[PDB]
Amino acid sequence: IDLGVAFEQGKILPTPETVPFRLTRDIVDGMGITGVEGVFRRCCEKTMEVMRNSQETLLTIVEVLLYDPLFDWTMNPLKALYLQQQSFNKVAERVLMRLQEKLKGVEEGTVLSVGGQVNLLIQQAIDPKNLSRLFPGWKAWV
Amino acid sequence: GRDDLRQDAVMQQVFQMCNTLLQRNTETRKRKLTICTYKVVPLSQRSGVLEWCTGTVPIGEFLVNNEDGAHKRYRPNDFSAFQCQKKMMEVQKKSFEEKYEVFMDVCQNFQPVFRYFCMEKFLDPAIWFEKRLAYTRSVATSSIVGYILGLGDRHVQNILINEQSAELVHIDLGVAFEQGKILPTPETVPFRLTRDIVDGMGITGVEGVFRRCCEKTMEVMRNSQETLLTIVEVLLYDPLFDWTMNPLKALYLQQQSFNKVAERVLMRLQEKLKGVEEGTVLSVGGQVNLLIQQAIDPKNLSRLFPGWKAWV
Amino acid sequence: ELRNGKMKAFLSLARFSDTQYQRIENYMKSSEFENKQALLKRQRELELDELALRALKEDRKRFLCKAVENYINCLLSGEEHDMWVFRLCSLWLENSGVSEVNGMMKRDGMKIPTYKFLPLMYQLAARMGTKMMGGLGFHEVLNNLISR
Ligand SMILES: COc1cc2ncc3c(c2cc1-c1cn(C)nc1C)n(-c1c(F)cncc1OC)c(=O)n3C
Repeated sequence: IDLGVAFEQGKILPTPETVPFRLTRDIVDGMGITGVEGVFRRCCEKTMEVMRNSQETLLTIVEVLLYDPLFDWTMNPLKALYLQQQSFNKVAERVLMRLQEKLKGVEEGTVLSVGGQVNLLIQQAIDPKNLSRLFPGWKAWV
Repeated sequence: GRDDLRQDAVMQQVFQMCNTLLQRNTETRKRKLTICTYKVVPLSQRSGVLEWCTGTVPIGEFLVNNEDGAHKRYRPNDFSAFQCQKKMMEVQKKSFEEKYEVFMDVCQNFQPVFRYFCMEKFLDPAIWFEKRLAYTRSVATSSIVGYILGLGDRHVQNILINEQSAELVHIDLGVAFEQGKILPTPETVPFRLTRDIVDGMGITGVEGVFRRCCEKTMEVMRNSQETLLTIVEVLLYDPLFDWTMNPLKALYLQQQSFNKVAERVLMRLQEKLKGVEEGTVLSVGGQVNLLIQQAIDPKNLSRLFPGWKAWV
Repeated sequence: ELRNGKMKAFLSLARFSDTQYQRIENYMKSSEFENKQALLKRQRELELDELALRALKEDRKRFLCKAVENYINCLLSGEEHDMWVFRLCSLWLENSGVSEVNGMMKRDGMKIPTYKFLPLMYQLAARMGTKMMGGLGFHEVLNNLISR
C-alpha cells in the first residue's frame, strides 16, 4: 500500500533508499530455514524471466502512464520533506531508459542473465552496507 | 607536405595493437587474420615521411582507369566510368527516388570485373586459391576493424592491393570514429563492400569464408572489449589527436563540447563492442549479418557521394 | 482460424512498422543528428539538408500511418493482443496533429469494441479537452470515444 513513490524516485530523496526492495532479516526468516536460497530465488528468477519476455508491453504501458498529465511522479522538495521528517521530458526519457536496461538486464553497463540479475538484486537487498545507510523510519533491522 | 600525418601514425599504432590481439587468439591465429600496417614518421605539423608499400596498386587505378582499366579491357560494351560518374553527379540535386533509379540503372550497365585480378596475376590454381583466400580474409578483418574504429572515406583511391600477396592495405586514415556520418551527404555504410570487392571474393561472395572470418574477428573484438576500450579512451583524449570533424575538413573531403562528443564516441564504441545495435543486444553472427546487409544495400549506396564511387 | 491468422498478420505488420518509426524518431532525437545540423550551421548543403529532412519526415509519417492502421486492424479481429491498445493510444496521443491518425480513429477507431480501451480510461480522460475541434480534430474524436 501507499504506492506514491515509484520509478526510483526514492533514490533522489535525502538519505536515499539503497535497496531494490525490502528483504530485511524478518522477511528472510519468514521463508524458513532455507532462506532466500530455496523457493524464493527460483520464483524470483521465473518472474524476472517472464517480465523480460514481455519488455515491449511493459515499456509501452509505462510510457503511456508517465506521460499522463495528472500522474505526478517526479519528486519535489515538499514530498521529500514530508516522507523523511522543460526538465520533465528529460526525466521521463531517463526513467524510460532505466526501465529499458532493467527489462533487458543490463546493470552497471554489464549484460546479465536472469539468475545473475536476481543474485545481484538479492545481495544488494540483504547487504548490511546498504541497510545501515537507510532512514531510521525504514526500520531495516526490523 | 602540407598534410598532417600524426593521425595516420596513431591509427597505425591502434592497428598494431589489434594485430597483437588477433595473434593472441588461437582461432584467428590459425586463419592468419592480420591488418596490414606501415610505418609513419611525422616530421612537423604540415610535413612528414612514411613508408612506401612496394608491389601494391590502388584498386581504383586497377579497376576504373580510363586507358587500361579493368572495366575497359573487360566488358567493353558497358558504360564507361566517365558516364557513370557524370550521371551520378547529375542526379545529386534530385530526390532520393530519382537517385535510386539512376543508381540501379548505372549498376545494371556497369558490372563488376574485379574477380580477374587473381586469375590473371596467378595462373597456378593452387597459388590462385591461396591468394584469393588471403584477399577474402584481409577484406574481412579490415572491414571488422574499420567498423569497430568507425573508419570512413574508404573510396577507391584510399585502398591498395598488394600484387604479390593479394592483400588489401588501407591508407588515408584521417576520418574515423564515425565522423563520416557527420559530413554533408553522410556515409551510410559501415565499410566498403561494393560489388567489386564482393565479386573478387569468388562465386560464393560473402556467404563463405568472408562471413566466418567476420564472426571470428568480431568474437575476438568482443572478448577484448575492455582493453580496446582503454586503448581508444587513451587515444581520443590526446590533445594533438584532432579527430573531431570541422567545417573546413567537411568542405575539403567533398568538393567544452569536446568532452561530450568524446564520451558519446566512447559509449558508441562500447555499444559496438558488446554488440548492442539499435538498442537490441545481438550475437556475433547477428551483428555480422546486420553489418553485411547495411554494407551491400543498394538503397544505402545510392545516397552516397559520387566521389565515393559506390558503383565501383 | 482465418480471423486468427489475420490478427497475427496485422500484429506482425504493426510491430515492424512501429519498429521502423521508432528508429526514425530515435535518429531524429539522436545527438548525431543535432551534431550534423550544428556542423551545417557553421549554400547547396543547406538545400540538401532541407530535402533530406523533408524526406525523413515523410518516411516517419508513412511508417506511423501504417503502424496505426495495422494496430487498428489487429484490435478489431480478436482478444489475445488487447494490451497493444497501450501502444496504439501512445502513438495516437503523441502524434496529435498528424490529421491522418485522427481520421483513422474517427473512421475505424470507433469500430473497436469499447471495453478494450478500459485499461486506458484514466489517461484518455486526463488528455481529453476542448481546444481542438472539427471532424478530424483530436479533441472531438477523443470526446466521441469517451462518450461511446
Ligand atoms: C603509407 O602511405 C602510402 C603508401 C603508399 N604505398 C604505395 C602506393 C601508394 C601509397 C600511398 C600512401 C599514402 C598515404 N597517405 C595518407 N597519402 C598517401 C599518398 N599509392 C598512392 C595512393 F594509393 C593514393 N594516392 C597516392 C599514392 O601514391 C603517391 C600508390 O599508388 N602506391 C603504389
